[PDB]
Amino acid sequence: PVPSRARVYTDVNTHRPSEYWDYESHVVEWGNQDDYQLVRKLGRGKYSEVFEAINITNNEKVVVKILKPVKKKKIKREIKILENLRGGPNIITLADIVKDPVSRTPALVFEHVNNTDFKQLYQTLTDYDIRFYMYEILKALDYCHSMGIMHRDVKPHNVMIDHEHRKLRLIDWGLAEFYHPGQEYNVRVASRYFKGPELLVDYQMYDYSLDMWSLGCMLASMIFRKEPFFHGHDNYDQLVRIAKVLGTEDLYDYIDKYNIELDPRFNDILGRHSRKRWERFVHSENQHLVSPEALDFLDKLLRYDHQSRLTAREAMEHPYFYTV
Amino acid sequence: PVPSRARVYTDVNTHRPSEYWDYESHVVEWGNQDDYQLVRKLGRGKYSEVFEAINITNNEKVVVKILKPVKKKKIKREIKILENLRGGPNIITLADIVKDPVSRTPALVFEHVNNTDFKQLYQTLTDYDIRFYMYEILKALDYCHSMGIMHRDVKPHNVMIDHEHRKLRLIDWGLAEFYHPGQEYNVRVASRYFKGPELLVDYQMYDYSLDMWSLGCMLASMIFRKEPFFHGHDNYDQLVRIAKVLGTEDLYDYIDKYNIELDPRFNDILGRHSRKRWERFVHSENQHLVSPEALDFLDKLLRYDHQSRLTAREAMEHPYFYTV
Ligand SMILES: O=P(O)(O)O[C@H]1[C@H](OP(=O)(O)O)[C@@H](OP(=O)(O)O)[C@H](OP(=O)(O)O)[C@@H](OP(=O)(O)O)[C@H]1OP(=O)(O)O
Ligand SMILES: Nc1ncnc2c1ncn2[C@@H]1O[C@H](COP(=O)(O)OP(=O)(O)O)[C@@H](O)[C@H]1O
Ligand SMILES: Nc1ncnc2c1ncn2[C@@H]1O[C@H](COP(=O)(O)OP(=O)(O)O)[C@@H](O)[C@H]1O
Ligand SMILES: COc1ccccc1-c1ccc(CN)cc1Cl
Ligand SMILES: [Cl-]
Ligand SMILES: [Mg+2]
Ligand SMILES: [Mg+2]
Repeated sequence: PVPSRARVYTDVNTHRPSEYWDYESHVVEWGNQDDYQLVRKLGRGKYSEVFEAINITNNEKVVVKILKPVKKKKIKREIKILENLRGGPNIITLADIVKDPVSRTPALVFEHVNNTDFKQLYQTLTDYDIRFYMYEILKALDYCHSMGIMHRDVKPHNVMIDHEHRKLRLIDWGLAEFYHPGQEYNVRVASRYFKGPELLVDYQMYDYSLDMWSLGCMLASMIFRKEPFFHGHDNYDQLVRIAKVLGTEDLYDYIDKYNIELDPRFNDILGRHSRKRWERFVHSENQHLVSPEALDFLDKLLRYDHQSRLTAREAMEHPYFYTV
Repeated sequence: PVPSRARVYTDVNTHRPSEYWDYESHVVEWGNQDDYQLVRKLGRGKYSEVFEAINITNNEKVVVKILKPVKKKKIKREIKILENLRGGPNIITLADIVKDPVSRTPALVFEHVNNTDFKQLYQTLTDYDIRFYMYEILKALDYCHSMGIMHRDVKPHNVMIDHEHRKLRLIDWGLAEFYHPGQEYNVRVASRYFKGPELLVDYQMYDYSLDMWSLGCMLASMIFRKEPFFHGHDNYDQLVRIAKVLGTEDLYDYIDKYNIELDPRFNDILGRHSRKRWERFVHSENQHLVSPEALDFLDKLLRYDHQSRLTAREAMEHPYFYTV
């Protein structure tokens, strides 16, 4: 397969010392969980149990993500990445790294966010709200991309929104990774609906643009009121669901441009599909959220070719955000 | 001790939401320092290392103040105040807040000022130049005072003057504080020469008028060519240097009025002093910078009683500024 490199922030990690990007050598200092009293369960997940808590030393509400001890390299990478991004625009703030004395279970302590419900926002968000919140996510992505980090799990559940205070935080940095140009990464990242074509065709030399695909999936689901936009039932089907909108002609041009090898499992399910016009997804239910600007912006995000996709910084200059 | 409050802008912070002055809760968004390339060192305070720099995204000269990580509350207060005052007349403009990815060191980014040398100005400034620059500082003071902020470190080193373009900027807002009427403040603020009598007698319920005393010290050093005007060798000796000029009779009256208690360490050193006439400091070396209006203005700034001092707004109305 043909090699590939990011169009932006290509060498930001190469021009930094080992200590910045080397998470496996970085020393983590685990505090005492006794400084925090647990209140209520909030969420759950891929090897985690989130709780609301109070820091008993200053009476502040915090969130305690109690990690299910899986690969130690993974915990170290999340801690290193959160530590490197701490302070960044719309990035969840890691406040402490603690261990419960008895259980010895690793736990991460974050700033508390009053998360408005996915279904509650999906019903109340105006055309202005979409542009505003999309822009806020772009601040977070351009920032972590400038810091040489690919989030690799962009989706609505990993975006905490407090609509009342108009606050947005990009959370769940457990799959995030340092970008090193020419590196081959595991393609078993991101949630199925948000997986870029590069992960589905098993093209390992992917970059920050992966997150731009995932962001495109989110925008399409909001403006068209169709969640998820690309509804795959499995990883193989996921590509088919992409091809049914972007067409099979550009999919082959993409695989050919990078000399990728398809899985014999695909020919029997892929088929032949025409490219669809973005306006065909417009209906009475969503037309108040749709605009020519929105369709042009989406079309520039949802591209098979990961190099042809708008960068977070280019995305910030798009006419769709002029009203913000 | 008797309570006291400012004569102007007394309740400006009380009539504003918590967001405005609660710097400890305010969320700071740290950008990427990679947008800036460092050129050279400029200054080196007790709290920071100041560097000239280039913004590599637009080829603009900026100043990057690399904060030595001391109390986090202090950094937050400085940021919040700079953010609140951003745009004000003759106030240094905070352009960015960034952190170097590797060092994770907090740094503040300001507009660049071509600072003319303290000793170079002291030798070239005419009677007119003094009146002009004195007025520009007053604009900055009246502004931050109207915004409920006390600079608390007014002195020539924290005033940047670009004489060529006649530009003045009040910098170094790291000791600045929100004024809340009736609050007791730490008296270990300002530089020794510029400390108002209230700090020396350990009177904690001080206001904006502290900034007017410091300004008076600056004026006296310029018009009389004697830097510093009140040359204390320590914080106790500092009150003695003032009393040798203002006299010990008014000193005691001031102490009695607010019921302040003197430190047994002043007994042996204070002594008895007559009030000196301001014309006693006129000599051949400085007589071209002195005038009756200059002496009247100074006399109205250099008063023991912090409530009897001109406010920045009253000072602008003074006959000393009619030629400007
Ligand atoms: O005598 P001090 O109370 O200490 O303070 C200063 C200082 O004195 P020192 O540095 O010798 O301690 C000046 O000295 P420099 O810093 O310039 O070297 C000195 O000036 P000269 O060296 O010119 O004598 C000046 O005295 P003056 O301005 O009256 O000549 C004097 O100031 P005070 O009289 O205000 O204390
Ligand atoms: N800072 C936070 N504020 C509020 N809720 C949070 C926060 N972090 C996590 N949660 C809740 O926990 C859930 C899982 O958190 P996340 O970090 O995504 O863990 P996982 O990796 O298990 O998904 C989120 O969907 C959210 O409901
Ligand atoms: N905007 C600026 N333009 C030019 N020089 C500056 C500027 N800001 C700071 N400096 C230089 O840096 C020095 C120290 O800056 P300052 O804000 O006073 O820091 P500190 O509180 O650590 O003393 C100043 O005395 C001045 O020489
Ligand atoms: C005693 O100083 C002053 C008195 C009156 C007016 C201006 C100044 C002044 C302010 C800042 C700088 C720059 N370091 C230089 C000077 Cl001369
Ligand atoms: Cl200077
Ligand atoms: Mg400064
Ligand atoms: Mg300074």
